[PDB]
Amino acid sequence: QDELDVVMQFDRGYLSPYFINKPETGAVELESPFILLADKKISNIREMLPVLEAVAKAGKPLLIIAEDVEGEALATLVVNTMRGIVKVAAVKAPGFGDRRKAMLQDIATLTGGTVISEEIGMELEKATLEDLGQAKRVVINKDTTTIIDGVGEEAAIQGRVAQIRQQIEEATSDYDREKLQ
Amino acid sequence: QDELDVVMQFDRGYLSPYFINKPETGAVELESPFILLADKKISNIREMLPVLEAVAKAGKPLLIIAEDVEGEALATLVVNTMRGIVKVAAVKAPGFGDRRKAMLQDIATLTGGTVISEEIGMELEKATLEDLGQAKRVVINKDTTTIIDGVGEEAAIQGRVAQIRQQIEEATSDYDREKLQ
Amino acid sequence: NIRPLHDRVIVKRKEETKSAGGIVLTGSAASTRGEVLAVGNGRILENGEVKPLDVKVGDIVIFNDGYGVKSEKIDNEEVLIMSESDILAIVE
Amino acid sequence: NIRPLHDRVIVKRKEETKSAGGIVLTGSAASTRGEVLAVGNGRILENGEVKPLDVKVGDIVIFNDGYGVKSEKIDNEEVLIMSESDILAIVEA
Amino acid sequence: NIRPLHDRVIVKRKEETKSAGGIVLTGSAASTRGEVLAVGNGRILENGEVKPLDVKVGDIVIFNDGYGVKSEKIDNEEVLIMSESDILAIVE
Repeated sequence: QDELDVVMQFDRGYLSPYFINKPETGAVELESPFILLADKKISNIREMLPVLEAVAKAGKPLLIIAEDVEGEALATLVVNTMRGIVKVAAVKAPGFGDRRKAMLQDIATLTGGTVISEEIGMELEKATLEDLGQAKRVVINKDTTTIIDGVGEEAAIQGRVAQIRQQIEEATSDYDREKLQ
Repeated sequence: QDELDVVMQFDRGYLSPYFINKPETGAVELESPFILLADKKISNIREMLPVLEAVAKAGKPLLIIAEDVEGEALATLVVNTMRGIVKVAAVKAPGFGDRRKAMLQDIATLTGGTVISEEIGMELEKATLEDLGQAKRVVINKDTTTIIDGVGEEAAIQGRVAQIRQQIEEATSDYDREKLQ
Repeated sequence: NIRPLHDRVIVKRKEETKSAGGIVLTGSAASTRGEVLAVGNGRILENGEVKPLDVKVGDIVIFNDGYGVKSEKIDNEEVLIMSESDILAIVE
Repeated sequence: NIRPLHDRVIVKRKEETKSAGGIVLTGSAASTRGEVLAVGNGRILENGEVKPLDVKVGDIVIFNDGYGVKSEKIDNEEVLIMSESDILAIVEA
Repeated sequence: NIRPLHDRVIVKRKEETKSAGGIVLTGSAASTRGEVLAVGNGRILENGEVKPLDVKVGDIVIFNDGYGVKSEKIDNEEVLIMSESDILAIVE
C-alpha cells in the first residue's frame, strides 16, 4: 500500500559509517546538537581542538558540515565518539563551487551559526561556541542529512528568503531559477 | 544419499601449517582464546609486542584475524607457539574490499572486540586486551575457521543484525542481497 | 644499574594519548619528556679537563628525539641513551 | 616555569594584522617574531668557559624558524625552544 | 692477541634474541651489548698528550652499532673494532 513520509534536508550521508548511534535505522540521531560550518576542507585535527574542546565541556553533541572531513582529522573524530568523549558527525557540504557557499550560508541562517570561511579571513581554530549553529535534532543516514528545527531567528530567515526570492527574479536562465527555489 | 550437517564460520585456513596443535584432525583447536581483529595487513612483529605481551601474561591463547600475517611477523609467531610462549593462530580476513571490513566488524560484535582499523585512527600497538574479542572455543583447518560461541552480548548482536537486515532492504541488486543474508 | 660514558644521559620516556581537552589525538598528531636515571661524568676537553653535566640523576627533562638518541633494553625497561647536547631543558 | 639548558631560548610567537597603510593583510601575506620567556646560562666553549647569552628574558626577538626550532606545550601555551644561533635580532624602544 | 690503535675498543657481541616479553624476534628484527677484549692507549691531543680510555679490558659495554663499527675475524671469532666514541655505557 501507498505511504507518505515528511521531514530542511540535503543529499549527503555520514562520511564515517562508524558514527551510526542507532543501528536500528542504520543512521545517526544527534540530540539537540551544535553545528560547525566549515567552508574549507579539513585534514588536521589541530584546527578542531579549540572548538571540539568547548563542545566537550558543554555536553551537547556536534554536527560538522565542511567541504570534506579528511582521514587524519576524520580518524580521530571517530575514536572520540567511538569512546563517548564527544558525539560528532561529519558530512560533506551540499553543492559545488559558489552554490555550495551559498547553500552552506542558508544553513547558518536557519541554525544561528557563522560560516567559517577561510577565504574571508577566518581560521577554523579561532571559532568558538559563538560561531556554531544549533538545532533541536539532527538525522543523518548513508544518503541524506536532515536538520530538524534550527535555532536561527525567523526574522533573519525570512530576510534571507526574500533575498533569494529576488535572486530568482533576475534569473534570466531556467537553470539559475531551478536551484534557487 | 541425502545428508544434514549442523555447525559462525568463514572460508579461511591457518596461514602457518606449523600451528596445528592436534595432528589427529590436522587442525588447530584453541581453547577459550582471545581474538585480535586487524584491518591492516601485518608484516612486522613490533606492532604485536604490546598485545602479544598482555596475552602472554594472561595464559589464554590468541587468534589473529588480519588482512594478512606476513612472513617477518609470521615467522616469529610460529616459533613462539612452537615453544609454548604464547598459543597463537593466524588466518586471513574473510572477504575483499569494503565487504571485508564489514564482515570483520561482524566478528567483533559476536566476540566483544574492537576492529583495529588503521584507517580510522588506531595503531596496532595501542591495542590492549580491552580491544580483543573472546570466544568459548576456536577451530581452524586448512580451509575454514570457526568461532564457537563468542562473548559478545546478544543486545549488540541483534542490533548489528537488524542493521544488516535493513541493508538487504535497500539492496536494489540481487548480488548485494546474497552476501548480506 | 647502567653506567654512562663521557657525556651521556640515560632517560625513560613518559606518555599522552589525549590533548588539552581530553580529545584523543590520532598517531599523526600525538613523546619528548622523560626522567633522568643515570648521568656520565662529563665531556673531556682539548685541555684534558672534564666538564660536569648540568643534569642531575632524577630531573624531569625535555629532550630532542634526534638521530643521536639510541634505544636500550634494561631489566625489561624501555630506556634511551643520548648525549647531553640532545637535552634542551628541565621541569622544576 | 621551564628551565633552558646550555644555550636555549624559550620564546612565544606573536601574530601587526595591518600594513604600511592600515590595509589589513590576509594570513597568507602576514610569523617570525616572538617574546623571550626563559634563557639558558650560555654555550660552553672548548676552553671550558661559559659564554652568557645576549638575549635577556623579555626581549621582542626576530628569529629564523629553522630545523633547530622545536615546539612545546606549557600551561596550555604554545612555546618554542631554539638555540641562540637561531635568534637574528632584537626590537628595542 | 690483537692490538688496538689510538682509541679503539675491540669487543665481542652477545646474542638479545628475545624482546620485552621473552617473545623471540626474527632475524629481521634482532644485539648492542658486548665484552671488551683489548683497548688502545687513547686519543692523541693537539698538545701531544695521550688521553687514556675509560673502558678497561673486560667490561660488559653497551655500544652504538654505527658506521664507524668495523668487523674482523680472529681465531674464527666474530669481533668488532670501534672507536671509544661509539661506546655509550658500562654494565657493572
